Amino acid sequence: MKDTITSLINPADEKGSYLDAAALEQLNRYFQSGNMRVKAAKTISSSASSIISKTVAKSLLYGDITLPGGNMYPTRRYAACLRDLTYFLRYATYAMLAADPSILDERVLQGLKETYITLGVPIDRVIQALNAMKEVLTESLDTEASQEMAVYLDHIIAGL
Amino acid sequence: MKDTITSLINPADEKGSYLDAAALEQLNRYFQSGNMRVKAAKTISSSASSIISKTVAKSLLYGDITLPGGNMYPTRRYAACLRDLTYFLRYATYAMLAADPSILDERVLQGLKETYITLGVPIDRVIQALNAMKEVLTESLDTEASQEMAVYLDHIIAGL
Amino acid sequence: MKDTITSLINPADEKGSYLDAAALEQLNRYFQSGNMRVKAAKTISSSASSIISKTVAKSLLYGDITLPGGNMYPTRRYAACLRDLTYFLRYATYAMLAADPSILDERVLQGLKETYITLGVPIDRVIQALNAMKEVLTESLDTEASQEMAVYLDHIIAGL
Amino acid sequence: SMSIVAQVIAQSDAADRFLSSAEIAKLEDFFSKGQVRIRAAQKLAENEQKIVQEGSKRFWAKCPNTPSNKGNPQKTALCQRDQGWYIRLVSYCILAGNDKPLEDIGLNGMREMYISLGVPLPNLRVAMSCLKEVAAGILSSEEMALAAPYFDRLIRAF
Amino acid sequence: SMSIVAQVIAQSDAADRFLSSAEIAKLEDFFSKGQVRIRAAQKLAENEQKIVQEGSKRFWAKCPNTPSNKGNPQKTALCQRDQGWYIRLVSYCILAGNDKPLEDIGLNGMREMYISLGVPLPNLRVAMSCLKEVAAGILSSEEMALAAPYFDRLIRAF
Amino acid sequence: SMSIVAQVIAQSDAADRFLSSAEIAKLEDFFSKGQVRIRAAQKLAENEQKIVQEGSKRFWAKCPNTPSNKGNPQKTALCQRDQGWYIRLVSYCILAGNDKPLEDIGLNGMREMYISLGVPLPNLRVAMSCLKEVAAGILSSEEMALAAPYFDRLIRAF
Ligand SMILES: *[C@H](C)[C@H]1/C(=C/c2[nH]c(/C=C3N=C(/C=C4\NC(=O)C(CC)=C4C)C(C)=C\3CCC(=O)O)c(CCC(=O)O)c2C)NC(=O)[C@@H]1C
Ligand SMILES: *[C@H](C)[C@H]1/C(=C/c2[nH]c(/C=C3N=C(/C=C4\NC(=O)C(CC)=C4C)C(C)=C\3CCC(=O)O)c(CCC(=O)O)c2C)NC(=O)[C@@H]1C
Ligand SMILES: *[C@H](C)[C@H]1/C(=C/c2[nH]c(/C=C3N=C(/C=C4\NC(=O)C(CC)=C4C)C(C)=C\3CCC(=O)O)c(CCC(=O)O)c2C)NC(=O)[C@@H]1C
Ligand SMILES: *[C@H](C)[C@H]1/C(=C/c2[nH]c(/C=C3N=C(/C=C4\NC(=O)C(CC)=C4C)C(C)=C\3CCC(=O)O)c(CCC(=O)O)c2C)NC(=O)[C@@H]1C
Ligand SMILES: *[C@H](C)[C@H]1/C(=C/c2[nH]c(/C=C3N=C(/C=C4\NC(=O)C(CC)=C4C)C(C)=C\3CCC(=O)O)c(CCC(=O)O)c2C)NC(=O)[C@@H]1C
Ligand SMILES: *[C@H](C)[C@H]1/C(=C/c2[nH]c(/C=C3N=C(/C=C4\NC(=O)C(CC)=C4C)C(C)=C\3CCC(=O)O)c(CCC(=O)O)c2C)NC(=O)[C@@H]1C
Ligand SMILES: [Cl-]
Ligand SMILES: [Cl-]
Ligand SMILES: [Cl-]
Repeated sequence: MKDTITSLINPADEKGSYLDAAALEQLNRYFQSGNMRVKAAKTISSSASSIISKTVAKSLLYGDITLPGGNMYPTRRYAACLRDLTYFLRYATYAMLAADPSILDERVLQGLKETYITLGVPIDRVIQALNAMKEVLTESLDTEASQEMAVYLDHIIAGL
Repeated sequence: MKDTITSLINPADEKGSYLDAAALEQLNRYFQSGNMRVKAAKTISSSASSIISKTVAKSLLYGDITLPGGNMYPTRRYAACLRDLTYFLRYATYAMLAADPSILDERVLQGLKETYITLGVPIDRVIQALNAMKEVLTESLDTEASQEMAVYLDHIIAGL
Repeated sequence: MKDTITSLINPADEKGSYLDAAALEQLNRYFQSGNMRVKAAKTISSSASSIISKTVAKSLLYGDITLPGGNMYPTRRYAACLRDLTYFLRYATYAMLAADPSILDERVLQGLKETYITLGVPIDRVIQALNAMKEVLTESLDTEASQEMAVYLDHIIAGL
Repeated sequence: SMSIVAQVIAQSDAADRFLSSAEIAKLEDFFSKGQVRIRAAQKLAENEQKIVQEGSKRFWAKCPNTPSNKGNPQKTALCQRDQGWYIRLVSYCILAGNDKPLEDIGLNGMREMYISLGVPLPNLRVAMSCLKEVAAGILSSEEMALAAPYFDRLIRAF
Repeated sequence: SMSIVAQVIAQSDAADRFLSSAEIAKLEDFFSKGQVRIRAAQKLAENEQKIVQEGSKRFWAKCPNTPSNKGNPQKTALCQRDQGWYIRLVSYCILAGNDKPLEDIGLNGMREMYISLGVPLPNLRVAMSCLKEVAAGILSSEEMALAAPYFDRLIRAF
Repeated sequence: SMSIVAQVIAQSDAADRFLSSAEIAKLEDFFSKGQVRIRAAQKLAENEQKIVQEGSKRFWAKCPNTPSNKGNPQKTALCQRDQGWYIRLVSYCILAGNDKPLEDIGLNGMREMYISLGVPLPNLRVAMSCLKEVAAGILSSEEMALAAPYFDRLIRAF
C-alpha cells in the first residue's frame, strides 16, 4: 500500500527536494477530490451490510447457484461469498479513499484467480456480482463517487 | 571470547600441568605489554565520542553520503552509522586489551558483511572510515598502542 | 509413581468391585515381602553415604577418570557424580520399597541417556559403578533384599 | 499416593532425603500385621451381603423412619448398595493402611450428595453404626482392630 | 503509512473493519483545509531562501556563539542547508497531515548526530525558533495555523 | 571469563559501555606487578616437590592421625598428589589475577568429595596451612604477597 500523498512525498524525500509543481498540482486535485471521497467512505462504512445485501439480492439470488449443486450452497459457501464481497467492498473503499489501487493488488488480487479456479468458484458470477455492486453503489453514493468506486471495482474485475 | 591469559591457563588445566616455558614466556611478554594496553584503553574510554567524531569528520562527512540518496541520510541512518563505529571502536579496544581478536569474531564479524550487503550499506566507505579511525587513534594514543589498535581494526576490515 | 497397593486398589475402584483373588493374592505376597523391604530400606537410609563411598571406591577411583581430562575431574564433576549415584540409590530404594519400577522411569530414566551423551558422561562407567553398587549392597543387605535392589538397579542400567 | 507406602515415599522424595525413622516406624506397623489385612479384606469381601442385610435389619429396628422403610423396594436397594459400597471402601483402607480410599472415594462431597438426595444424616449415623456392630460380630477381635478406625472414620463423617 | 489517509486506512485494515466515525472526523479536518495546505507548501517552497537568511540573521543576533559564526563559510553553509532541509520537512508534514515526515526524516537519531557533530542544542532551539518567527511573518495567519504545530514539534525536539 | 582481564571486559560489555575507571584501576594493579606473577608461577612450578614433601613432614608432625599416616603408601601418594594439585591451582590464580581458577577447579564441590572419601577437613586445614608456611619460606616476601590471598582462600574453604 502506497496512497497518493505518500507516493508524492516519498520521491521528493529521496530527491531531497520540495514537491515540484507537477506533483504538487496532481496532489492539489486529489485534495479537492477530498471531502467527497470521505463522504463516500462515510456512506459506505455505515451501510456496508445493506450494500452487500442489495448486491447479492440482484445478481446472485433466486437461481441455481444457491440451490444444491450450486457454489453458494450450503450456508457455509453463502457465508464465504458474503464475506468475499465484503472484502471487495472494503478494499475498494480503501483504494478509493487513497485514490490508489495498490491496496487492491497486494491484499486482494494476488493468487485470487488461481484460488477461485482451484476452488471451483464461478469467476463470471463474481464479476457479475461486482457489476451489480457498482449499480448498487451508483444508487447510494454521489455521482463522481460512484464513478471512482466503479474504477476501483473494475480493477478487481480486471484482476479476476 | 577467550583472552590471552585464559587461552594459556585453560590448556594447562586440561593437561593438569603448570604453564610450561613457551606459554609462560608468551604470557610474560603480554604482561609487559600490559600497562600500555591499559593506558590506551583508558585514553579510548574517556575520549570515545571525540574519536568517533574525528573519524566521521575526516572520512564520511562533507560529501554525497550525508546528502539525500546517501546512506547516511536521514538522521536515523547517520545515528546508525555512528553507533556502528562506536561498536567497532569498543570491540577493537576489548580485543586490544585482551590481545586476542576472538571477541571481534563472535560479537562483531558474524553475518556483518551479509547484513551490509542486504541493507545496501557501502562496505568500502565503512572500510575507509575504519582506515581513518586508525589515523585518528594514531594521533591520540602512544606509538605501539596505535599499532595494536591498527591490528585489531584491520581484523574488522579484513572481516568486512 | 504407582506402587503395588495402589496399582491393585485403583482398578478395583474403577470396576467398583473388591480386590479379586488374583490381585489380592499378588498383594498378599507383597505383604510378606514386607518387613524385609522395610529392613533393607532402614539399612540403606542410615548407611547411604557409606554405600556410595564404597561404590565409588571400587569402580571409579584410582584411575584416569579422576585425573585431569577425566569426567570426574575437577571436584565439581566428582560432586556431580556423587549426587548422581545418591539419586540412583535413593530412587532404587523407593522402587524397591514400592515393589514397582515406575518411580525409576518418571523421575530418573527420562532423558538421562541423552543428557549423558550430550554432557560426555561415560555411560559404561556409570553402568559399571551401578554394577559395583549391587555388590556393595549384596555385602550389606540380606539375601533376597540384595536381589530386589539388584532388579531395581538393573532397571536403571537397562534404561541407560 | 493413596496407599501408606506411596505416601511415605512421596514425603521422603519431597524433602530430597532417604527414609527417616518415623517412616520406617510407620511401615513397620503396617507390614507386621499385613496378613491380618489380607484376611480382613478377604473376609469383608466374602460375606458382604450377610453384613449388609443383618445390619439393615438392626438399622430398621433402631430407625424405622428411613427412606428405605417407605415401601418401594428401589430406595431400599439403593441403601443396600450404599452399605456394600462403604464396606468395600473400608476394605480398601484396610489394604492401603490409611483412610485415604475412604476420604477420596467416600467422604469427599458426600454431605452435599446426601442432603440433595434427601437421605437424612442421623439415619446414616445409625446405619453405619449398625454396620460396624455386625462387622465386629463377623470379622474377629483383631481383624476388627484394623477395621474399627475406618468404620469410626466413616461413622464420624455423618 | 506516512500520510494521514494511509494511517487511517492502516488502522481500519488492521481491525478488519470499515472506517469509524473518528477516522471520518480526522479526514474531514484534513481535507477541508487542503487548499491552504497546497498554498502553504507552495509558499514555503517559493521563498525558502528568504526565510533561511532572514532567520539566520535573527539567530546570529540572538546567539552569536554558534559554529556558524566562526568565520569559515562552510559550517555556515551547512547550517543554512539544515534550515532549508527542516523547512522542507515542515512542508512535507503540512501536505501529509501529520508530523511523521518530520519524525522519520528529521528527528529520528537527530540528537546523536548533532552531539557528535558538536552543534549545540540550545543553538538549534533558538535557530528553529527564529525560523518559525520569520515563517510566521511570511506565510499568513491561517497557513501558519497549519505550520505552527510542526514548527513547534521541530522546536520541542531540541 | 576466568582471568581478570576477561572479567573486566565481560562486565564492560554487559553494560554496553567502555572501560570505567574502577576497571582501569583493577587492571593497573594487575599489570604493574605482572613480572612478579610470572616469577612466582615459575618458582611454584620449579620446586613444587620440595614444597610438597617439606609441607607433608610438618603436617605429619602437626597431625599424625591422617589417612596418609596409616602405613600404606598409596593414600600417602594421593595426598602428595592433592598438595601438588592445589599448588598448581594457586599458580593459576597468581597468573589469572583472581581466585577463579581455585574456585572453579578446586573448591566447587570439594567438600562433598572429601567427606565421601573420608578425608577429614581439619586435616586439610592444617595441611594447607603447612603448605602455605613452606611456600612462604620458598617464594619471597613479595611473590608470597601475591600468593597468600590465594593460599588463604584455599585454607578458608576447609
Ligand atoms: C461469491 C462472490 C462467489 C463465491 C465465493 C466463495 N469464495 C470462497 C473461498 C475463498 N474466498 C477467498 C477470497 C479472499 N480471502 C481474503 O483474505 C481476500 C482479500 C481480503 C479474498 C478476496 C479465499 C482465499 C478462499 C479460500 C479459503 C477460504 O475458504 O477461506 C468460497 C468457499 C469455497 C469453498 O469450497 O468453501 C466461496 C463459496 N462463490 C460463488 O459462487 C459466488 C459467485
Ligand atoms: C557507517 C559506518 C556506515 C553505515 C552504517 C549503517 N549500519 C546500519 C544498520 C545496521 N548496523 C549493524 C551492525 C552491528 N549491530 C551490532 O550489534 C554490531 C556488533 C556489536 C554491529 C557491527 C546491524 C546489525 C544493522 C541492521 C539492524 C539495525 O539497523 O539496527 C545502518 C542502517 C541501515 C538502514 O537501512 O537503516 C547504517 C546506515 N552506512 C554508511 O553509509 C556508513 C558508511
Ligand atoms: C558418575 C556416576 C558418572 C558421572 C556423573 C555426572 N553427571 C553429571 C551431570 C548431570 N547428572 C544428571 C542426572 C540426574 N539429575 C536428576 O535430577 C536425576 C534423577 C533424580 C538424575 C539421574 C543431570 C540431569 C546432569 C546435568 C545437569 C547438572 O549438571 O546438574 C555430571 C556433570 C557433567 C558436567 O559437565 O559437569 C557428571 C560428571 N560422570 C562420570 O564420569 C561418572 C562415571
Ligand atoms: C442406606 C444406608 C441409607 C439411604 C440410602 C439411599 N441412597 C440413595 C441414592 C443414592 N446413593 C448414592 C451413594 C453413593 N455415590 C458414591 O459415589 C458413594 C461412595 C462410593 C455413595 C455411597 C447415589 C449416587 C445415589 C443416587 C441414585 C443412583 O445411584 O443412581 C437413596 C435414594 C434417594 C433418591 O432420591 O433416589 C437412598 C434412599 N437411605 C436410608 O434410609 C439409609 C440411611
Ligand atoms: C544551523 C541551523 C545550526 C548548525 C548547523 C551545522 N550542521 C552541520 C553539519 C551537518 N548537519 C547535518 C544535518 C542533517 N542530516 C539529516 O539527515 C537532516 C534531516 C533531514 C539534517 C538536518 C549533517 C549530515 C551534517 C554533516 C556534514 C554533511 O552534511 O556532510 C554543521 C557542521 C558540523 C561539522 O563538524 O562539520 C553545522 C555547523 N550550526 C549552528 O550554529 C546552528 C545551530
Ligand atoms: C593430603 C593433603 C590429604 C589427604 C588426601 C587424600 N586424597 C585422596 C583421594 C582423592 N583426592 C582427590 C582430589 C582432588 N580431585 C580434584 O579434582 C581436585 C582439585 C583439582 C582434588 C584436590 C580425588 C579425586 C581422590 C580419589 C582417588 C583418585 O584420585 O582416583 C585420598 C584417598 C582417599 C581414598 O578413599 O582413597 C587421600 C587419603 N589425606 C590426608 O591425610 C591429607 C589431609
Ligand atoms: Cl467465511
Ligand atoms: Cl541506531
Ligand atoms: Cl551437583
